[PDB]
Amino acid sequence: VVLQRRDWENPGVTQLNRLAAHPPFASWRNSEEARTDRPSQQLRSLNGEWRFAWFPAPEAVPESWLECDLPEADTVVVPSNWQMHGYDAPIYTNVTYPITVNPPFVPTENPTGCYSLTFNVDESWLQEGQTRIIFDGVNSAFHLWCNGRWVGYGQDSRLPSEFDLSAFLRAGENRLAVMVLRWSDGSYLEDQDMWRMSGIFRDVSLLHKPTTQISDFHVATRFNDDFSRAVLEAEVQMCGELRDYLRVTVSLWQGETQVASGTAPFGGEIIDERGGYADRVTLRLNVENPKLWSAEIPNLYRAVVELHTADGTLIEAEACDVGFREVRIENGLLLLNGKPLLIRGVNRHEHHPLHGQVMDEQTMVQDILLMKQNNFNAVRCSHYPNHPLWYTLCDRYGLYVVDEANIETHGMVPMNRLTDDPRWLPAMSERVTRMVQRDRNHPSVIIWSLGNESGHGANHDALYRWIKSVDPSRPVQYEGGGADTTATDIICPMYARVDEDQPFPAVPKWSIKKWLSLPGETRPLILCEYAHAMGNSLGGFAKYWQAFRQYPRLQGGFVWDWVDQSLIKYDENGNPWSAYGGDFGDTPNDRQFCMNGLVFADRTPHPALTEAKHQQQFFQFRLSGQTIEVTSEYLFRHSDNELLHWMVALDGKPLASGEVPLDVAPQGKQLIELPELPQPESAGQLWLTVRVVQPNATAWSEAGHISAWQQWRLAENLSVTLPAASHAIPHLTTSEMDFCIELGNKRWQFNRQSGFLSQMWIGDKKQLLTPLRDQFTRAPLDNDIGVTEATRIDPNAWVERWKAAGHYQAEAALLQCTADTLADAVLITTAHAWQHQGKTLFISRKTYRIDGSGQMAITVDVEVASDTPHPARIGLNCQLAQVAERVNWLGLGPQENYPDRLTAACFDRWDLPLSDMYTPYVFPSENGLRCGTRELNYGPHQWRGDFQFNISRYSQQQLMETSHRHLLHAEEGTWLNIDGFHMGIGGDDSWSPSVSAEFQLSAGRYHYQLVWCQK
Amino acid sequence: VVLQRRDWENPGVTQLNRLAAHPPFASWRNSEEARTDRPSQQLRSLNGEWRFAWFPAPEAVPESWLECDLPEADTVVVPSNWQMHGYDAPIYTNVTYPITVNPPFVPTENPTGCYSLTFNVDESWLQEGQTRIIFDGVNSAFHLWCNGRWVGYGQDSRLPSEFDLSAFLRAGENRLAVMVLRWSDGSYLEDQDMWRMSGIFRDVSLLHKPTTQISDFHVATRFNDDFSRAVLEAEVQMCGELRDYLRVTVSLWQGETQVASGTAPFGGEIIDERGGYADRVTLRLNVENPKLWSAEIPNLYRAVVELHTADGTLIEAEACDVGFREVRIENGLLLLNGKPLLIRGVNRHEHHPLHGQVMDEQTMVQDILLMKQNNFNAVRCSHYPNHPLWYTLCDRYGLYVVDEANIETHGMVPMNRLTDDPRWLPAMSERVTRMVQRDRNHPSVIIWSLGNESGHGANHDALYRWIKSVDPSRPVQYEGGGADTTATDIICPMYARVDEDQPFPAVPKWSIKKWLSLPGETRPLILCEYAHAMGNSLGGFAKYWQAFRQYPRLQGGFVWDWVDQSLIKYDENGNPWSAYGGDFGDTPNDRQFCMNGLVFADRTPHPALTEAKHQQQFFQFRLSGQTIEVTSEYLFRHSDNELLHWMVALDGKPLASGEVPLDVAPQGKQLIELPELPQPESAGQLWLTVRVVQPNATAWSEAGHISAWQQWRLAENLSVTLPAASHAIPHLTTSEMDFCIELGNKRWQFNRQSGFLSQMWIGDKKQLLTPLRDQFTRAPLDNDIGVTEATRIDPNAWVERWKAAGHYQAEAALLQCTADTLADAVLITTAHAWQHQGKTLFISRKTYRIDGSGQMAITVDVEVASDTPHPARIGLNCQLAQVAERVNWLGLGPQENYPDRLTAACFDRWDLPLSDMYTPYVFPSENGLRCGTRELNYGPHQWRGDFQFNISRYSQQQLMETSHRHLLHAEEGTWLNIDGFHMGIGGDDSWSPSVSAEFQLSAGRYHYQLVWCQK
Ligand SMILES: [Mg+2]
Ligand SMILES: [Mg+2]
Ligand SMILES: [Mg+2]
Ligand SMILES: [Mg+2]
Ligand SMILES: [Mg+2]
Ligand SMILES: [Mg+2]
Ligand code: NA
Ligand code: NA
Ligand code: NA
Ligand code: NA
Ligand code: NA
Ligand code: NA
Ligand code: NA
Ligand code: NA
Repeated sequence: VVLQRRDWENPGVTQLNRLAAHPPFASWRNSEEARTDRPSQQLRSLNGEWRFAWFPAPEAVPESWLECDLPEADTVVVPSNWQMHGYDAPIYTNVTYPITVNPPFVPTENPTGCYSLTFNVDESWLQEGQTRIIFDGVNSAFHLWCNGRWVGYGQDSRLPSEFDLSAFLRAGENRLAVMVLRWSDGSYLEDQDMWRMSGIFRDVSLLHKPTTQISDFHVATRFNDDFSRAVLEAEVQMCGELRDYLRVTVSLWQGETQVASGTAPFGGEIIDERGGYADRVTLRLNVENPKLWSAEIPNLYRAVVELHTADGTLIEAEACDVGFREVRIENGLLLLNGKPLLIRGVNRHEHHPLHGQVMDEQTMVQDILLMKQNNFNAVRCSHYPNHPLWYTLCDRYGLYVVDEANIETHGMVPMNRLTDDPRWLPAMSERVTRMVQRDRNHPSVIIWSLGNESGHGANHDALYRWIKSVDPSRPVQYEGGGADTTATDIICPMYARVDEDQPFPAVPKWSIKKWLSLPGETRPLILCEYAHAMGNSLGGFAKYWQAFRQYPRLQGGFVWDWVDQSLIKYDENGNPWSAYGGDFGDTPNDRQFCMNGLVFADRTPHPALTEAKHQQQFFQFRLSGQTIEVTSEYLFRHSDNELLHWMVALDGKPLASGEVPLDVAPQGKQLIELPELPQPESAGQLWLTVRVVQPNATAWSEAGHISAWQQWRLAENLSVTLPAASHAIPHLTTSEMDFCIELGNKRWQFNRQSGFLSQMWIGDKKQLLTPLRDQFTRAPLDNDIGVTEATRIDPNAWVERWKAAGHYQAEAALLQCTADTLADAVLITTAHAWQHQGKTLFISRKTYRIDGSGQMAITVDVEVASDTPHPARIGLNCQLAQVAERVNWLGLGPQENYPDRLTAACFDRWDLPLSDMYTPYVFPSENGLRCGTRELNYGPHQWRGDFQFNISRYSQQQLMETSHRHLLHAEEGTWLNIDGFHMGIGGDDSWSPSVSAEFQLSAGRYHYQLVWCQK
Repeated sequence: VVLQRRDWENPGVTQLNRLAAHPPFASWRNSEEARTDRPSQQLRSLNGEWRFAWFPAPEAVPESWLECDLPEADTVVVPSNWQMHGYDAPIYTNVTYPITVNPPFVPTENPTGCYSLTFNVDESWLQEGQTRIIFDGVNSAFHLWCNGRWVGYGQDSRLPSEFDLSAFLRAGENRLAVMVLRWSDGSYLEDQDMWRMSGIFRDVSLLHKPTTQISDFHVATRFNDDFSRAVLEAEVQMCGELRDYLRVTVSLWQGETQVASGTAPFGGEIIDERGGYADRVTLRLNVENPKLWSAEIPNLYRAVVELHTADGTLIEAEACDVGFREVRIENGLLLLNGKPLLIRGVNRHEHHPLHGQVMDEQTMVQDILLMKQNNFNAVRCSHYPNHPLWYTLCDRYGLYVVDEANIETHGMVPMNRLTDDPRWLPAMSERVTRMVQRDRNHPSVIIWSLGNESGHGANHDALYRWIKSVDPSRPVQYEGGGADTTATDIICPMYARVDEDQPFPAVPKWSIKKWLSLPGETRPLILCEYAHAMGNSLGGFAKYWQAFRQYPRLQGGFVWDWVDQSLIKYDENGNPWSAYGGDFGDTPNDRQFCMNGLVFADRTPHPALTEAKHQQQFFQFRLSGQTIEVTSEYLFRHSDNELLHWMVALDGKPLASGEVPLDVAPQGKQLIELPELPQPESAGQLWLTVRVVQPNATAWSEAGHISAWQQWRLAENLSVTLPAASHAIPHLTTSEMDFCIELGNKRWQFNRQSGFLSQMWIGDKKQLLTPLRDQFTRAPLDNDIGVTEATRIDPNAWVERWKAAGHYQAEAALLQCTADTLADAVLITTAHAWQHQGKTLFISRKTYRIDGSGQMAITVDVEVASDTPHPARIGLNCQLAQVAERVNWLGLGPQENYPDRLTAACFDRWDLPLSDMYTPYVFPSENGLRCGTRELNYGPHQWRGDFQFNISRYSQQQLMETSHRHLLHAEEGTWLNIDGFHMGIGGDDSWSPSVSAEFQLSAGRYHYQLVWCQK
């Protein structure tokens, strides 16, 4: 029957004998345990070692397994993904389905995981009531047997499947057998851009309920106009025998204090001509001056639902955290408790580099802490309902949640092929309705989502309306089919740009500013995905936030995404390394596209996280003369844990500082008058830095946490006083092959055939391993590469334009190399043409001026052919002989910053170990640049000017040629790139060019100057 | 597998291996055949004799039956309901489910019909392409086998279930085996108020399609503002291998004239980021000055869809009738082709008294013709999709159709228990979606309905939105949950009254006039059910029509209902009689509530049909002096088949008549000035009668068809001239027991103990069989009875009020009986009191004046206690000794008419056989009354006055005591009821008092007078 019916190839069968969905239950038999959320004896964990055997297909599974353990089976931790134990490979594919697209059919070779457990059940559980098993997550479909008897079947990898075991269990020893199929008709609705894994990957539990039981309960909170009064409504449903003595009590608690209570017999109001629900009751509780829930202040109450007899005997209790909040859209604005939200959101997948898609409390809390510490207030469950603990943590720590149905059919052609088909409506409906039934009592959930990337079909409209009917308290959003369809309350595009239209046929991505004002359009716009953080990315992040702050109806977005989906693999010595698509023999695959995180898989931040934190700041600053105006972007809280530190420094040297407590009302302003500062004697630029510091620890941060910063240039005194003329004069020695400049112990050698500074000597010590040469290219970033392949070139990608133009292949041709003696200096003049196939790409004209002080002044003037693709950089590079421990610079830092991602960086004197000047992106690229640098110190060297630089033990060539960071090897000496100019990194998306025009090197002619000396 | 899975007790399983729903297909392989709608060689009927065996449960079916005919099986006609063949009892229950309410479970005793067929298949059908079987209707669930091999399973009794037999069939002889279950989880959605039957009750057919095929096609018609231009859009879908040489042509035909044609290869427009549908194409055809479809003028075009190769080789053709019409709601009005409809509708069940629920073309045509002849323009498919031919006939004859999903869960408590439950969303969705997929191309379908009497649940909202999304061309309506929910475009209440509110909790039925203007309400209102035509009913029909005409947003309604659901049974003599609920041993049952029709089951009209025809007239009339103003209520057609006949008569005697051609524009007026009419010499009332006559036959009516009529009183000349005094003088003979009056061969006898005229003689011949006595009661009508039972009294019902007050048991007490001699007459004076348990209900005071002419003038003055329930009638009753062939009267006729149902009746001289003065309602009651009667003649008797009367061979007692018409026996002589006053019959509904105040006998004191003589 089981093998014959092939229920995993039938979208009309999504379950057999599965119990109804409901909010989290524990069946407390003690009301106080329910109130305080203590463990329940009635809810037992089956998270232990199970027996496991892997089979190539369900047809290969022996019947004996239903009754007896297989001798060949292993013992494995559950929950787990069986790919993480090496039974087969995880597959990373983005859009293209991992299986042949032939719905509802799956491959005959269908990896089958056979799980079994021998466990004890006490007779007390079987003498009365109902024992159910709960599988919180099984990927992707499964049949269940208990003591050799078939119980049921379930689909949807991301919601709990529950089965009544009461008639299957015996007192003492029992055996569960779970046959998990990797592929099913459900897989067609599970095409999310993530590792394709399988197994029992969320908690398994047994729950005992009385025969007369709470089967469901819904909590709603409605408010008056100023939120000074609330009514809590709790609808409670029961199963079992109705009796006149049965009662439901709902009590509301603020910590230790009961603030309200209501008791009633069963029997709801008259619904229609046939009467009402005899098995339901609604309790209504008045609450005066409720403490309101928000991400700013996650005030929670506890609702306890008691099923009991009239004479006071408890039957069972259930409970939930209640957050008093109202979500509504009014006049085109998403409002929370009457105030317009600004969503500082991020998309978060459930990913662990060791455990795959198994989530633990520690990792969840780590993520939430890091999110809040980085000024995020919102998370999107991309793209499925999460582990149930996630919502409880968001309730308590305070994050806004978009809860999203496990529906993605991205690889279909067209994308709505299944979602417009009524035969797939039953399957889709269950993914939506069962999510709502599970999660509707969580205050952190403020918006429902119908899924992701599934086009727009009639099934979406139907389910949109279903949600609106059953839960009017939350807007519904859905991006598919152009982001502004009839199935969405919120214009929720993915990767729509700030100012630039992308007018794709049928599904255009308008500029977000333009989108709001399209004829007839009135809805708020919140990007469901934006700022694709793949590798060295988040270029132009500030452009979004400027727009969000300027336009009331631009209410923010969710960054894509939180965490790199890299997996751990081990070399021959047991050393771990980060792996991406293809590293497991998985093919076809989408390589490094699984890594789009603000943090690495181990939760180490990428540099881009600081840019996010800064732009998402909750305090805004203006400077007018002596006054600092601080504006609060908080909606609800006063600044009762905030003090402003200010500091004035002259080229990094502190001259004055102080602190002022912040006392700013939500949306309010505070004016801070700086004391009159002394004018410094020496020349240079004065810089003001302010930082907002939280003196007191919170649930989510340590004492001294910095939440905001800003800088301004103050007075500048230009250096006019001439350097005292040195007595020494350098001498020029000329040969046919070289110009040699000597200043006592110092030598500079210019090769006359190449025209470059080929060597520098400090006595007998060589300073260079490679000549100082112009560089116009960078080891391409993920954004430069996009979706290009060796198999299939994308001619539009920056890297392919640079390659085709011969930028990487261009050879320098010497046009001019001359040497002149001045009164106190030697002047070397050079000109080079970079050419490819007879076409001149760049001309570099340089002067090197070496004077008696031993300083080499380099002037560089570059022409770039207007018809060549704009170059990645305009700079110099060399391999220095020296390897020094520290890098010291006066410029923007401390972290990596690029021209379109430098707002978070502060101008100061920074000092880091060399290793910190390299960013270990899993896929190597140009990295570690610091911009706006006026002075750089490394070993014996000092460079001064106004430049961008990176410094590391890796050449651009090696970074370009190496696909994985763990394969990089430190080269001899140190590679230095000093750029007059560097192209933006972009990141609006990572599959088309996204570097904004103002950050492309299009000026045609470029000038920079450097001074190189020994310090 | 089949027995173990129990798919019929699982709402998650509505089918197995069933093909997608689609519009009617025939797979023509010739384009001209498709165009002319001739039979297709590729569509074969399996409507022949099948083998049938009945079993008590599916478990009792022998395995051998899959392979071999059961010798004990019978050869039966298919389509059929097996109850109609006597294999088990049909069940009539209204609301209460015929099975224990325990979803999704059905009784273990589940009647099972085993159908089988040995049939031949042509070799050519199997050599190429696809052979499918189509079951148009199987009640209620079935498994299918072919040549012993299991094919599939299907639910939903009212839509076709189709299965691919290509892999199952052999050339030559094949055997189908169909196991049909009476009860399934589907039964929970099929609780319509009708006989509960089962079997293969609609067509079975085989369809051959090519491998490369048209799998679906949708036709839409859009118009400019004045409907002078149209675009026909045809979306065509294919299945099979796509080839670049494939083409679709859509040609549109107006009769023999091709109007437009378009050809394209496959490949739709880009839909989303993944492209478009490669397997679809949309053709757009321009149509100048299209002939528009309406019920008034059902103009049709033919659309032919050809799948072919580029070189011109036809693969296959499909086709449909196209009606160019637009249905929209604008400014609160339902518009067809820009004009506001007035729905003259009726609910029609599919019912045949011999064949049960099997429909045939002849009966359908008979129904449509009778509907249109009686001024109906609309039909509601209560409460399920109809036999596919129904829509074709409505397309061609011109009726507006409400197509309704097969969803009714009336007996649930509360009514929305299933429809609000997401577990039942899949089963409900299929009932809606598969209906739309089948019927969306029919122009006659103007409104979609979500089902009937299933409360209002979130599933309704989802499916409402689904329809609105897939088909914006038709409004969606649904009555459940109060008739004005978010799941309806039209306020569509059932049995809402005209002026009287019925403020039921949660689901009030407001006055329809009041409902329209409720705060915020803007929608049109069309009653989905009104004017419950159960038995002697349709009292107050005129009140609805007056309101419909006065209020723009009251756009009519659908009468409940077309045809009595009586069934034919046979008594000992083999004689057929009409049976209702309970007559098959079915229990519980709802007795005569299955009979609510305007026509008897054999399509003979009830008297109420004429009231409907008259009120639904399309011409309105006013009289002013000599001028008749005729107003047309047609929206589209001119009166191009109409003339007006007028007639003026003095008390039934013709004086003048004439004919005038009608030339009225739609919504226009025509003024007709009557010629100078000669003044009548003799006394009496002149009456003007006009009739609209259709001189020419149509598709739906005969030459001479009368479509409308109206009457007015003109001049009246009151009789002032004294009758010449007769020389004869009556003599009074007085005894202790009697007063006797003699006048020649005539005698009148008044019993002095009873106080009534006990006998009259013409010579020696007795005239009376019972004395002439007052009567205050009637044999109760269905409307008087309502839902009352002997086991459960409804004290509110009229009959129970009359019974409780002792009206039926009240005995006449003589207060006074005196005789006096006048100058030329004898005067008998009587007074009676009717009393029950010491309470005086009625007092009757009479004078009988017998003069020399042999005339007896009776004056009656009645007092009715203000605190007794108002009596059903105030009149006289006697059993006449004579039985005469004819009844002749001057008054309202010719048909039965009552005070609240007499607008259709005309004043004239009528002459009918006695049998026509009895209405054979299947449930006997007071019947055959004629109102406004000034003269009545029967045998030697004449009664003059202003009275209502009925006359028949049945006493009120027998009518009241006899449950079925076939059990009535003509009594000796003739029963005459002559009423001064008679209570209305009501009928707004038939479960609560529905007689309007103005038709209740509440005046307290009543006067009437009669003259009894011998003409
Ligand atoms: Mg399935
Ligand atoms: Mg995707
Ligand atoms: Mg800044
Ligand atoms: Mg079923
Ligand atoms: Mg009903
Ligand atoms: Mg009239
Ligand atoms: Na904004
Ligand atoms: Na990705
Ligand atoms: Na503060
Ligand atoms: Na690389
Ligand atoms: Na009207
Ligand atoms: Na009925
Ligand atoms: Na005419
Ligand atoms: Na009767």
